[PDB]
Amino acid sequence: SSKQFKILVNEDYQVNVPSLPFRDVLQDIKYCYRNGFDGYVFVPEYRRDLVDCNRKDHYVIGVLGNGISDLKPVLLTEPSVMLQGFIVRADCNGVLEDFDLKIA
Amino acid sequence: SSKQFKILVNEDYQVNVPSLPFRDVLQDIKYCYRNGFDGYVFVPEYRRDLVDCNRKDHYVIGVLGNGISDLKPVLLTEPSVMLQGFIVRADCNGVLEDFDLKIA
Amino acid sequence: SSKQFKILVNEDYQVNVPSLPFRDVLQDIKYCYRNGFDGYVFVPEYRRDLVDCNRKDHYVIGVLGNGISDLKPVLLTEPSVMLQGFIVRADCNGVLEDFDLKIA
Amino acid sequence: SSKQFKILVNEDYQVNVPSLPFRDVLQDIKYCYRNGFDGYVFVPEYRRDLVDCNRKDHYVIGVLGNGISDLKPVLLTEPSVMLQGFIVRADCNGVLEDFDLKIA
Repeated sequence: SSKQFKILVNEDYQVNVPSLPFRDVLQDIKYCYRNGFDGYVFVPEYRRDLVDCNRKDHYVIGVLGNGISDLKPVLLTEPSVMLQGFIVRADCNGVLEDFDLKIA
Repeated sequence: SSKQFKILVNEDYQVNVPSLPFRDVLQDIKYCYRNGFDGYVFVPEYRRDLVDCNRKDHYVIGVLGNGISDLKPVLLTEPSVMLQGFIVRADCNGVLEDFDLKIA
Repeated sequence: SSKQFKILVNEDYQVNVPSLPFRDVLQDIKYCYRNGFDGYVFVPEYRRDLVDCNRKDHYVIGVLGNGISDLKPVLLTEPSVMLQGFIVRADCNGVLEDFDLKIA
Repeated sequence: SSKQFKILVNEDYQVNVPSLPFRDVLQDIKYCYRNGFDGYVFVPEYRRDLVDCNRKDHYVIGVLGNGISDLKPVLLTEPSVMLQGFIVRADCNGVLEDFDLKIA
């Protein structure tokens, strides 16, 4: 029903990340659910000002919900109180942490 | 390293809940990690207004962190940006949801 | 399915209103859906400051949702972005307005 | 006095939408009030970040007021506390919901 992943958590580094059309992010979420999140970092919602992006009308991976989190494409302006953070393509340093995630 | 639990999520009902000395909540967390959370509900932090308690100076079970969550005694006024919600003893209804938790 | 109602809208007057247990507000919602809202006023969420009650752990009628609104018991601290306002027992002045409502 | 409509509600998808001179939106509101809102979506005000347009000095259909809502041309910058959302021409999916609307 869900899967555990190790993901690098970025709470310190300003990053400029790629965004993609909705259907592309759906596909990349499915890829990462199968293969893991190497090449991505998790930015907690409370550090969202670390994330810059050139096409903010396009999407990044969102992590949403209570408990085991759902993954779905979101804008960086996503205002839901259930937003945990974003999983974005970046090569900065951080702290590897354990997540438990499912596809929305 | 962690354990999955099904916990009733309460986002609708006001609950008056017991708080306890810090050391007692530590023991209650261990018991619940072993035996499950029947009779408790998870109240997300954005609905902290739902939760009231007798002893402002005593603690409830806090759910903290990014990813798989840590369990630790917290005050109901805990301001940490890492606070996900509370697990409190209450008899109200809710929605059963999956959690992945570890002892802090 | 839903019903249209004329309801006095209060955007100006401070009101002290009764709050009730959840089950009681459910019954009051059903009564008002059958018989109308005379004796109540609608306070829009943007003037929620106008409403006070002596039991802040008890409920009033909430008006929520997009389009035809749902009616359900809420606390005066209800933070949902879907909250339109409250329907509360009060005898103040206001502007009579047309609503379209259904029971949640 | 008013009419009920089924309208696709969009809370998920970024939409680049046409904006028009004020007088043209007046006429489009009249047409849609007669013929329905097929091809349009309702974006709630709390997801106004989803909507972009080319001419930010030109207008879209605004949904305003307490209760049965008024339809009136607005800018996407519309600051009124009575703004419920926008009805905009867009291709995306959504959730069909019932509305009760009148022309301002």
